[PDB]
Parts: sequence; C-alpha cells; structure tokens
Amino acid sequence: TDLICAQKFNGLTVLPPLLTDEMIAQYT
Amino acid sequence: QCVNFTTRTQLPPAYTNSFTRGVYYPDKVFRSSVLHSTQDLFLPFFSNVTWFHAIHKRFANPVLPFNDGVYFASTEKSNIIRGWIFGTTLDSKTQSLLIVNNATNVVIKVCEFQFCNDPFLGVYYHKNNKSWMESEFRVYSSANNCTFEYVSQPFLMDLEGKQGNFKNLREFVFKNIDGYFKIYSKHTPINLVRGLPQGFSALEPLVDLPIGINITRFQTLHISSSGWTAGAAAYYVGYLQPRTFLLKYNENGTITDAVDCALD
Amino acid sequence: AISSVLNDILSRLDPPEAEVQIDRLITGRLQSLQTYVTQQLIRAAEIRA
Amino acid sequence: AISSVLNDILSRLDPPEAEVQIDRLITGRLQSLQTYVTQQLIRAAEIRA
Amino acid sequence: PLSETKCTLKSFTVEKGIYQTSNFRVQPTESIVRFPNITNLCPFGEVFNATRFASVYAWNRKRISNCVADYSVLYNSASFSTFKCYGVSPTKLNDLCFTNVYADSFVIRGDEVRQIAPGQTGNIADYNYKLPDDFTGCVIAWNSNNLDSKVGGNYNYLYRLFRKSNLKPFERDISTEIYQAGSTPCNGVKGFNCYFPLQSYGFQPTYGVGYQPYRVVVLSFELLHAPATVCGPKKSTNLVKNKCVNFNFNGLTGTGVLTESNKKFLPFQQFGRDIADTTDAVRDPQTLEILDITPCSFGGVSVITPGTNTSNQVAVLYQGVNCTEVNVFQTRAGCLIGAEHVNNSYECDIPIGAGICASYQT
Repeated sequence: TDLICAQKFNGLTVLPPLLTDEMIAQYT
Repeated sequence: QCVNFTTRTQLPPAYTNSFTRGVYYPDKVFRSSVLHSTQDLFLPFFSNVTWFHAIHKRFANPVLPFNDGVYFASTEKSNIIRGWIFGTTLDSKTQSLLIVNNATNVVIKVCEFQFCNDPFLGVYYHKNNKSWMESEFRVYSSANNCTFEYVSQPFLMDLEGKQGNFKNLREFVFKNIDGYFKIYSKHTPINLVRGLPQGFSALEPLVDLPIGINITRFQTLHISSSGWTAGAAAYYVGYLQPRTFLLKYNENGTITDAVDCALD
Repeated sequence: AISSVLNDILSRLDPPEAEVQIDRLITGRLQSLQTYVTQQLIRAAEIRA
Repeated sequence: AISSVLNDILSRLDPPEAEVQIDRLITGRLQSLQTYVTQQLIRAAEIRA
Repeated sequence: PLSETKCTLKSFTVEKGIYQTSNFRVQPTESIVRFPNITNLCPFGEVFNATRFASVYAWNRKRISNCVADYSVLYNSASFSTFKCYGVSPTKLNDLCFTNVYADSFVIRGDEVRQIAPGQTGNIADYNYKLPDDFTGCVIAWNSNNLDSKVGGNYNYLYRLFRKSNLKPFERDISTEIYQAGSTPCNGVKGFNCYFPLQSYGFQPTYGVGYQPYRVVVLSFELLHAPATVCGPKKSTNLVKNKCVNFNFNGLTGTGVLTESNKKFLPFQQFGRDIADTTDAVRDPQTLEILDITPCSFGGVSVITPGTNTSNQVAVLYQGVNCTEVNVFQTRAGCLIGAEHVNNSYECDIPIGAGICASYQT
C-alpha cells in the first residue's frame, strides 16, 4: 500500500517515475 | 420559600464509574477523518462520580464546591431537574448565576438574588389543562443589580410523569475560561435502572456566557410551601481535570472514539 | 514566534517589527527543511546499496 | 548567553528577561544534539556496510 | 524559456536534455472581503472623554465585542500627551478581527508611567495592576493636571502601596482594609512597625511631573476563532467563485481559489481545517453558506531542448497541471507544449517521465 494531493497543496511535489509498472512487467 | 420540605433529607454520597463520560468538542473548529490530540479540562475515564437521587420521602440537596469546572450527568424520566443555581455565597450578598429550563428555552440571568432555603418552581394541578408549565416561583424572592442576561434558542423537554426505569439522559459540562462560562449539552434516550449505561457520546457546545463572576459552589433548582415533594430522579456530579484525550473524527465531524492516555 | 501564519505577522506587527518574527519562522523552517534533505540523502545511500 | 546554569538565570534576571537567555541556551543545544544524531546516522551506514 | 535555462546553468551553451528552471503560480485576480452589515459603533471617544476614571487597582472596564470597532474617530496621532502602542496603530487595526476588547481606564502619576507596561514590574504594577505579556493593544496617556488635580492634593483616587504578595497580571484586588505591610504580621489595625497599605494620591496642579496625574486608557485585545461581522469600510464585496482571489473570511486573510463544496458543518462550527492544520473550508459570516478554500494552481517548469549546437527548438513541460488556456499536448507528467506526439515507439533520448521520452527528429 488522498495523502498525495494533500501534501502537494503545501508545496511537496511527488515526481512520477520514469519507468512505468507495465514496462516493469515486460522486463520481467 | 424559607421553610424546607418535610421530605428533605440529605442522602449519603454514593459513587459510580463514568465509562467514556467527560468527552466534548474542544473548539468550534471542524475536522474530518483525523486524530486530534489536545489537553483541556476533562473528566478521566473510569473515574468516580457522586450519585445523588430524589424520591417522593428522601430529598437531598447538598452544596458542592466549584473550582476548576464540573461534569453533570442527569438521567431523567419526567425531567425532574429544570436547572441549576451558581455562585459563591449563593445569596443576595453578591452575584449569582441561574440556568432555568422552562421546557421552552434556556433562561440565564445574573443579578443579586435573594436565595430561599429550598429553591422551588411551582408545578401543580395536572388534572385539567396541565401543560406542565411552571406556576409559582419559590426559588428567589427578589432580584436586582443585574450585570448579565441571556436567552437561548427554543428547545423541547418532556415534563410528563412516567413510571418504570429511567429514559431521558442529559449530560452537561460546565467550565470557566478566563471568566467566560461555556455550557455543553447532550441529550439521548437510555434504558437505565441504577448507575450509568455503558456507551460513548460527545457533547455539543450549548451557549456561551461572557459573565466573569466567580463561582465557588453550585446547586440545582430541584422540585420535579413545606408540603411540596419531588419525583424520582438521579443525577451525577463530576470534576473536570487537565486530561489529554485523542479524539477520532468521522466524515461528518462527530467524535466516534476517545482515548484517555492518563489511565492505562 | 508569535504565530506560525504569515498573514498574522504582517497584519499585526509593523514592518520593522515583522522582519524579526518572520526571520524566526525562516530559520526554523530552514533547519526543518535541511533536516528532511539530510535524512533523504542518508536513505538514498541505503536504497542504492 | 550569560551562564550555562539554568538556576542562575532564573534566580537573577526577570521572567520576561530570562526567556532571551534561555532561548540562546536551547537553540545552541538543539544544533549540538542534532549534530550527534546526524553523525550516528552516517557512522551506522559504515557499520551496516 | 531557453534563456531561463541559460541563467539556470550559468552558461550560454545548454546541453541536450531536460532541465528544471522556475515554478509557475496563479496570482489572485481579485480581492473578496465578505462580512455582513455593521450593528453599532464602539464607544472609542466616550472612554477618552469620560469625566473621571477609577483608580489603578479599581480600574473600570468596558467590554465591547464583535470587531471591527469604530475606526472613524482616531486620536492615535498627536491628540494626547503620551501615545505608546504595540503591533499596529488603530488606523491599521480596522483590518483585524478581534473577539473581545477590554477597555481599561485608570489615572497614574508621573513616575508611574514607566511602571505601566506588559511583563514589567513596578510599585503599582505588582501591587495594583499589571499588563499581561499577551497585550497587543495601545497604551494611551494624557495629562490631566489641569482637571483631575485639586488644591492640597486629590484624595478621591487611591493606590495600594503595600501588599502581602505581588498581584499577577490581569488580577484585581479592591480591598481597602488594613493588611500586613512588612514581614511581621501586625494583626489588623496599623501598628507594630506595619503601615496602612492603601494610600491616597497627592495630585497638586502646582507641583512637578511626579505629582501630576495622567489619565491612562488601556485597550486589551483578545483574538479567537469566533466569527466577526464587521471588517473595514467595505462589507459585502460580492462573492466570485471558481477563481484565484485574495479572500478575507471571518477574519482569516489568505489567497486561494473559492469553490463551493458539500461539506456539512455543525451549527456551532465556524470553519474547518485540513491535515496540515490550515484553513480548509469556512462559512459565510453574512448569510448561511459553506465555502471551500482551494489552493491556487502551482507547479514546476521543465524545459526540454536539444543541445545549443543542435537547434533553438524548445519544448516547455509543466509538472502536474492541465493547461486549459494556451502544439499543446498532455501527458501523465503534465502539460507539454512545443513538441509533437508520435504514435511510434523509439529509443529514449530525453526522458519526459512516466514511460514517455522526447527527441529531436524530422
């Protein structure tokens, strides 16, 4: 396992990962 | 007025435990789905509260001290207790605070009150056109030098006499912040014989009283002229303490849980 | 400081007096931000290992 | 500050005046304790490795 | 935007790749201050023009709640003898909303001016009244030597010279009886090397400053979360939603988008707060309404450009926002302008993020 949008209001930005989970399953 | 009732006898203090009682909204700030930990004047869980009662030949009216604030839990059937009298000397020598419930609104007045020995609000002759409305006022003989007056919103109260176990439950929390009097009120039906029912309820702010007088003692206005009696009732007097609670807030802003971290 | 809200210090104390209370919030929040960055640089070495 | 002893400041200056000297003692000891904890986190990474 | 990267890299040659430069933010386009109509005006002039005050330990007080008070008549400038205030003058207090206000009135002597101050001691400060360290108001003094002074001294006002203990700030002792003066209890009536604790003022119009009476008015301010129905000369300032604006609601000044929400508040609950203990949703002090405080849009700016020796083409990438104003495309990272989207898959050149990369091709 929203807390993401709540923290983005105070100036804390969550950066998206370059490698998506679907591309992770392809490497696997 | 100055003559006590024939059924008036001071009953021995009994004690009992208050399960979650003493919890209330600490402020007017709304919160949703969070855990707030604050420290204010509270009643600790599993503490001991004094148990007084009145019947048709044992009627107890002792005067109890008021220092840091108190907790009141009143279980009622016909709503025996219509209010309370506050003050230091509880006479006309100084100011006094009365909260009177007429089963319409909340009457609150601060004046110089001449205090009769047995405060009484006359209700009689229920045979025809009862209405359960007060008639005679034996509580105070005269009033003057009024520094404060207040009238709250209209409420509803059932004064009709009933039989069997207890039904209505009204819990009050009376505290003093820098002279400001703040009153908490909650009303829920219960099934109770003796003691307290196990449950959890939060008390909502009722009225704010920017008065500023000092109060060292308190008493209820009793009833339910020496031939007058009282009905079946029981009430509880607690004492607030600087306890820290962890309050659980739901999506609607009502407290669904409380934790006293000073107990276990 | 007197209050953690910026709009309070600006609306309460004069601009010459407000620079003192704002500086108290700057130094504290700077150390609080440097503390987070320091902890993340330490956790970054553990996740790379 | 004037002195590192707490009882010396409270028994000499005024309560409003002592808050300035005590604040200097607190902020000085906050950074010293923060330096040790930061030093332990770095040294623990070498021991963990 | 390419030059923003040049000043970010501190060089005129921008290498090929993605670089972060600045942070975009939506500025408030309006100012909404919404408060209902005014009820009455505070007796700001009646406390200064009063015939006579009480003594220092007997000080009379007039409690006026529901700020803002009357800002029309202001004596704070060169009206009286001594004006010493903290925070902002009452000229700027018209923009602040306070719950209760305690107006204190008492008359002191010349050498007692320095003794009146928050968190400060003194003869009448300890033994009569002391201002609390939380005092945000103004301390006003005027020279009454032409009025309150009497021939042979004015004994109407009183002051307590000695007391068994020092009084805390904001505490009143009116007792005029005879109490212990020194360290030896004398058991009531004066004697046995004790002194009569109460004293009468010597106000003489013909003596110096020390014997000159000074009328002092102290306005004590208390700020709480209670709602305020009066702020400034502008009251309604009709509400405008769905826009980034500077709002002042129930005394809470801030900048944010105003959006209507379904949040249900209890009748005694004025406003809520979020997980950060900051203003979330507030209620209309004028009518019955519940308005949500939405923070205005902001985010980081990313510049996607090839090397300086390649070309001048620049692709600006906004982080975590949808661009509704505006080669305008949207990805999982945010709005991306200045680039073309190709359905074909190529080897990653300049990573955009979220499984998407940018490259400079034909």
